[PDB]
Amino acid sequence: MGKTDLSKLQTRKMKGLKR
Amino acid sequence: GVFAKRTMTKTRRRLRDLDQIERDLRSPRHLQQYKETKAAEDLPGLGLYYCIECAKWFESETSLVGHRKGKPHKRRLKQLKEGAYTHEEAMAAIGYRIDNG
Amino acid sequence: RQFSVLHKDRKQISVGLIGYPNVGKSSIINALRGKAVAKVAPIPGETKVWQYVTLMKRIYLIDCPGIVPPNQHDTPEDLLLRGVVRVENVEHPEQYIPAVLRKVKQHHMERTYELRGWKDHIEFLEMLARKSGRLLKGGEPDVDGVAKQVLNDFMRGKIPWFTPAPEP
RNA sequence: GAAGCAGAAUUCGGUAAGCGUUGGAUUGUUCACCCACUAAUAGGGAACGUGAGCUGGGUUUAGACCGUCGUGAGACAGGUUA
RNA sequence: GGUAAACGGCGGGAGUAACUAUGACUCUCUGUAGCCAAAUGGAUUAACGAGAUUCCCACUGUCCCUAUCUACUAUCUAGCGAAACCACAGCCAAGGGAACGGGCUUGGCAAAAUCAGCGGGGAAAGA
RNA sequence: AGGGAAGUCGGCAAAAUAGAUCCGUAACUUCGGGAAAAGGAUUGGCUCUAAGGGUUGGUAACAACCAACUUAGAACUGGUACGGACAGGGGGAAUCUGACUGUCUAAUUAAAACAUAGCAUUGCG
RNA sequence: GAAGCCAGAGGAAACUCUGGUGGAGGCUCGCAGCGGUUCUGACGUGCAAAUCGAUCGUCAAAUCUGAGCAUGGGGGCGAAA
Ligand SMILES: Nc1nc2c(ncn2[C@@H]2O[C@H](COP(=O)(O)OP(=O)(O)OP(=O)(O)O)[C@@H](O)[C@H]2O)c(=O)[nH]1
Ligand SMILES: [Mg+2]
Ligand SMILES: [Mg+2]
Ligand SMILES: [Zn+2]
Repeated sequence: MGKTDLSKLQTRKMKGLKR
Repeated sequence: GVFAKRTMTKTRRRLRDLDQIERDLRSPRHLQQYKETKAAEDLPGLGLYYCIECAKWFESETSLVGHRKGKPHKRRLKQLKEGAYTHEEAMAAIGYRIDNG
Repeated sequence: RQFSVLHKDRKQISVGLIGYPNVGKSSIINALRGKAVAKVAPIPGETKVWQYVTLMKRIYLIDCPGIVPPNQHDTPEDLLLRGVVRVENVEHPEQYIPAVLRKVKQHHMERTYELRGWKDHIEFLEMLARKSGRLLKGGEPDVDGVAKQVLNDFMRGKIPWFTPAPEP
């Protein structure tokens, strides 16, 4: 499989995630 | 203009009567009956703005005071001043009366 | 590619994609191909038939319609929250709003809809209807349409929610 | 007519087609299963042993796109629209 | 020999005894909202559309369940006046091995001349 | 009449909305739009009031003369109607799709088809 | 209701806000015109070898149109059917 590298994944910037 | 004029005379489009408006003005209990008949959350402006003379709810105080300067409100006021038609008036028109001993 | 090497004796391998409706099977196939080869829509049940897409010489991808295994412990509320059904064709969508409010944190909903101060779900729907102009004749709130909008935003990734992993 | 068939509701069987056998939801689909009213919501033929009443799907002239195969004209495991 | 490396093939990463292409022979590989990037991390793209699809309010004869009114025809009269189609004719039942009868056989029957409608059948689709 | 899609493959068709003034108008967004978004109040007639101008003439901030259409307010009054005929958006939540404006199969297909601007490549002194 | 322009309130200035003016857009509603989306439409030996009614798209331009001319089938022309 290889090493799981999720460090460079940018999550979706939703409206509810913004202060 | 009147919305959906061809079906204005249907029973499901009926409006409140002038004599019932007279009882609502004279006694607050009858008006309380008419208010508890409906559901408050489905009313314009949560039922806070109500014209008894026109028997109509309004969305805001500015809408209500805009209604009061209109001619339908003045027609309702003139009809209220003239006097609604009742069964007592209908009985006096033929000269009948009620004898209770 | 590793599976193809392991089955180098065969002429090719077939990789079929299965799962629930609206999990992204056709989206995964399109991403792997680098081209919109399978139809993609946020509504459940967009893929109705099985479809072959030739990824490489020895790799085929098989798109399949979504399946829901029948369980006696599954609720229609649970199916609607997992995205089985289209919310336009359900009766009284306001009953599923408490489930959405339980699943989604309150502050996330507040920052999503710029709304605060509701005491229950029907109050939240009425306030959001009055805020967004979802009004019927007489200015009454359209809690049905508001509930459908909230459910669609919950399904299509417009409201943040996830299930936390169990601790070891 | 029979049965532990006490009554009530029945179950099995017989004669009988005189008379009834409904209203709906669901097409991400072999449209078949659900819901209720009711006395009950029984099954078939006269088409489907090819075949001009009307209208939807098998169903498919010419326009067009996606998937598979082909070097290509194009054909199809196919899916959509008029 | 170098590539548009286009098409295309290619599971990685290490070594070496080969020593250059092809190597080959072993080893093993599985934050209930962050970090980083010059406000954003997008294609879940706004407007626009006689494009295709589902739903909500209002609305109504779409329906329950049909009724009524008007004009123009259809009807009758005067005048005027074709065409399509036509082997011959037009009531059915059963039989008529070739799964077909209108005419044959056996039965039921069977009464001039007509008018307005109807679409079972024969006819009728530049079929 | 009553019910209001129970009809139908499918709200097909019909109905409903519609002019003008005022209050008010969300998501999304290329910040331009969406938008007439959505949702509400009113509209007749009569009698009035007020405001909006021109020419000539030695604080002229004054006199004389002349003229037209708009705007706002008030009272009265008829009503089953008041854009009284005519004329005249139903609205909304979304999905797929093509950027749009535009073009074609005259006589069955106006469209995810063609073209378009933008982008990229090749040849030529 | 785009630039450009005027006035006021600010801001050290650069700029910001308000109220006007202005009349641009292969913008928009819509009459004519051009076109042809829909109707279990009319019509089906029709008024017509493609017409009629309602509805619809567009309507200041990649809009519509007359005359003269050029391109002639192994071709031309083609926003490509
Ligand atoms: N944010 C996000 N959305 C995704 C992702 N993958 C798929 N989606 C969305 O999920 C939706 C549903 O997936 P689909 O492409 O329809 O595939 P599916 O799961 O087979 O759905 P059905 O065809 O209906 O069975 C798509 O419309 C995508 O927009 C993802 O990785 N991230
Ligand atoms: Mg889907
Ligand atoms: Mg799919
Ligand atoms: Zn009043």
